[PDB]
Amino acid sequence: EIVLTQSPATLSLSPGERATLSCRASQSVGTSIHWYQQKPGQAPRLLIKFASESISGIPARFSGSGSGTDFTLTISSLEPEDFAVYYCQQSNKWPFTFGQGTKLEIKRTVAAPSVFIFPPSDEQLKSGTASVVCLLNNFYPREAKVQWKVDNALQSGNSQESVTEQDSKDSTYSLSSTLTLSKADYEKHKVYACEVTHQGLSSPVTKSFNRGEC
Amino acid sequence: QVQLVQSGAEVKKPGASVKVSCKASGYPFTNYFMHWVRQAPGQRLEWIGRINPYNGATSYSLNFRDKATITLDKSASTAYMELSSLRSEDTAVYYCARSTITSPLLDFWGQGTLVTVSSASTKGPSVFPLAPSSTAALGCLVKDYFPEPVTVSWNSGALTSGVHTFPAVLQSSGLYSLSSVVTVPSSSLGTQTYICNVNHKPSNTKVDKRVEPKSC
Amino acid sequence: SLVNRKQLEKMANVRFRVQEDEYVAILDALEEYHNMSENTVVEKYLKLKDINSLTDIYIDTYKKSGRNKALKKFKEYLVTEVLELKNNNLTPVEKNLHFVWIGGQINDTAINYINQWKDVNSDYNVNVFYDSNAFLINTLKKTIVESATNDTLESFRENLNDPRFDYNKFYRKRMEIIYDKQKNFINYYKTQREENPDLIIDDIVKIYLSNEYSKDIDELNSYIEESLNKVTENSGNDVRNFEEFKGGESFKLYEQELVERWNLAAASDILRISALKEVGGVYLDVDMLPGIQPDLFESIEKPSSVTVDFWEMVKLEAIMKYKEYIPGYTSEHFDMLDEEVQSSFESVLASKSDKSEIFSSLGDMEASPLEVKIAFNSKGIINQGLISVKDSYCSNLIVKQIENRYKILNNSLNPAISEDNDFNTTTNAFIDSIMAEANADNGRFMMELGKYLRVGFFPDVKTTINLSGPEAYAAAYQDLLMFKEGSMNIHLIEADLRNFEISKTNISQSTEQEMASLWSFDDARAKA
Repeated sequence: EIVLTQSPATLSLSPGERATLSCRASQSVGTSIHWYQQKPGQAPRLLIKFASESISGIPARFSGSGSGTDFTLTISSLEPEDFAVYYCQQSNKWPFTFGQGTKLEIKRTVAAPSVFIFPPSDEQLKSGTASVVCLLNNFYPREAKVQWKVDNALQSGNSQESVTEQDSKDSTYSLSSTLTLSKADYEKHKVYACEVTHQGLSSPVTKSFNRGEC
Repeated sequence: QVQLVQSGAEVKKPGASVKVSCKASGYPFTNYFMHWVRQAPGQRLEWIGRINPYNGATSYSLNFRDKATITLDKSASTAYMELSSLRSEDTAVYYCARSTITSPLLDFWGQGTLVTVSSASTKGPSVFPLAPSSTAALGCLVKDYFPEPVTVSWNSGALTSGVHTFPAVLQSSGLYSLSSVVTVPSSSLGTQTYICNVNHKPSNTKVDKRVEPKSC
Repeated sequence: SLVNRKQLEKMANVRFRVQEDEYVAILDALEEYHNMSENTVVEKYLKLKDINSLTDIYIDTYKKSGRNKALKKFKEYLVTEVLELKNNNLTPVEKNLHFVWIGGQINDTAINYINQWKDVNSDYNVNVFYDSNAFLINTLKKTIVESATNDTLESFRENLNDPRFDYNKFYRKRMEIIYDKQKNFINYYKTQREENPDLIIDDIVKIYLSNEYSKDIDELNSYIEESLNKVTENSGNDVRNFEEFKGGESFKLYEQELVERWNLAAASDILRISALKEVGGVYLDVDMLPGIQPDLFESIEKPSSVTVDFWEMVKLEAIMKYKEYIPGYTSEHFDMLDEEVQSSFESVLASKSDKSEIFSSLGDMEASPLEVKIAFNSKGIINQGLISVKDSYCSNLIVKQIENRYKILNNSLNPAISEDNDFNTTTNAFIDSIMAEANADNGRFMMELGKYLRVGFFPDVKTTINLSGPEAYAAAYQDLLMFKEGSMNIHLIEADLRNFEISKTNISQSTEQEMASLWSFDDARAKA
């Protein structure tokens, strides 16, 4: 089995900068390396075949080079449409393998998130469980820490997160963490807090409420 | 021109089997090998195997040598892809791609087909509010539904700037759940008129429930 | 063009010498040769033959003559003229691909190879020659050799598990049994033909196997029906419908190897050339593939120390690995190349999408009415590939060579088999007969016949090469270039035989089925 290790996993660059993606092979594959581009929701598209040969309909800014174990994909000037995932496969030995890929992300300035917390619905409150949502709206970079606190006691294992793809207009992200718990557990603790830490925040933001009222 | 049209999304329980199709048109079908590739959610591409026209010569990957079986209907210029002992970890997208040679030089791909493997049964999504206010943000919570996907949209798309329909999360119960949020400046010409016209095809569900600041 | 009469007169002019009758005969023949501008190619050669005959006469009559040097040089001019007459007067080749599979069911491998020629030569008519009367010769030969093996193992059963019973002593003791079982079938066959001439070979074989070896006829009839159906679907051509071949004096030689000797290979050597003579076209062994496009791998330089067969096998192994025209093909040799050089082959084949870009087509070929082109390898000529127009002169010489060579064989073999003696006495009586008739000019040919009875049942026996194989083609070529017939001692060098070479662009010879079917006879196993 030929393992192909691509590096870096994530690459943050701005349009007009030079992108250089690596693909390492556990043993020599000659020059039988191909590169594929995949945007979310679409099928892969072939960029370079056999390390360096050009493909029809692929702009010139994409080029490839390599031989043996080390192979490079270079994008001279990044266009906005070039930010996506890039995979390398070897074709010289069976079984044929792909790399894990390289996600090419647009790099922008640090944007702090807008933290919002939402209590459960009356419809859901009576229908078994209860959902508490915490929204982190339009922020960058992608890394963020959400922590649920109940009566000053943290929580874990009873929450799940979800992150959007990088926005097309402002290049920001958004995270929604949901604290799922039964109506019983919900009706035996007072304060429900969401603590958000992020590079754009001077200190962790803590949006919270008490058992839904005003 | 050249097209690879694949079967529709499939949903089977563990143990069952499924056959995905891949009809090729626009080029001499007998000149290109038909390859198959898997892609589990958030993982790398995995070569499943290949079949060539003019003969049933097939070559599979080591991992799929037992689970997959590739056949073709040369008369119709299609390729079939059968999976047997379906496991939950087989949930993925399945692409068919053409290649001029044995080894995978996949120059043209298909749209892919999503095969979902789980014990859960078809169920429609239950929507719940998400509309506090004290700029302010409000949304919905499309919870508990199976299988994927759902098409959440806001008021048919009048004001869509700022919408964020998060990807679905898979719960321990086997059902999916997501949320859809919006950012609005509260005090403006949009006091109300905010609905979540959610849609779910596998279950035939199209609920547009409206919600707004809670009552005190 | 050839030197004219006046030039040859000035060439051999010797003052104070009489104009000999044998000399004027040469000048008369040459002068009238240069007036045959309208005759056929063959007639032009038959004239140069006489000119050479007369020149040989003069030189032998006047050994100390001062004209000899000029006439010995004039002889060389005649050979040059034949080759120019060959390479300048060309007629279209009958677009026919001739394959042969006789004595058994056609193999799936052979059909696959054949289809590769069809796909790139839709203008060529294919003929897979089979014998509708003899589909059981293979099973018969296998039934007797297998039974002869067990009988040899019954004896020596005490010492087969230990040394002192090498593969040399095993094949010897087994052959004397095969000869008795083989001699017995021929007697039954010969007696069944005079008693019931309406029977075919398959009728005699399937009843012979049902009595002496307990074979099921219902299974044999279904094997014939299956073998006939399979070959008729693939451009099958029945030899029993080949009237010209079946009436000529070379058909008994075909049935001699088919029925008596079970040497299907030898029967094919006899059949292929007669077909090429009567119809014309191209003969090809079933393990030959079309030529590769010359400009396909032009950019991948061949290594320095490897052989041509290596590189040709690499090219085919690469084509089959990545295009899979023949699935399951080997890669023993492609796997010996650097990973980067492998990528070069892979790359070029990735830029090709159609087979016409890989394999070339024979197309419009043309050859001389005198010549028969033959394939070449590192060992010399080989009759696995042949190109000839209808009724070419060499094809007739080749047929005459084989017919004449079997007479010398059967002239010493028949008086030895007519006596109901064992294998050892027959062999010794057969070898004593060849050395008596052996004259100091056909020695090498007679030295290869002493093994005739052991062909097909022994390792490293190459008597077919001398009877109907390439050796008879080399002699035919010598007959042409020497203006004679009945050559037995080959003195042609490689340069001479290259005038009849098939271009490497028209045949891919180093295939897997060919490099696996050849001789590899250190396979002393001993069974279990």
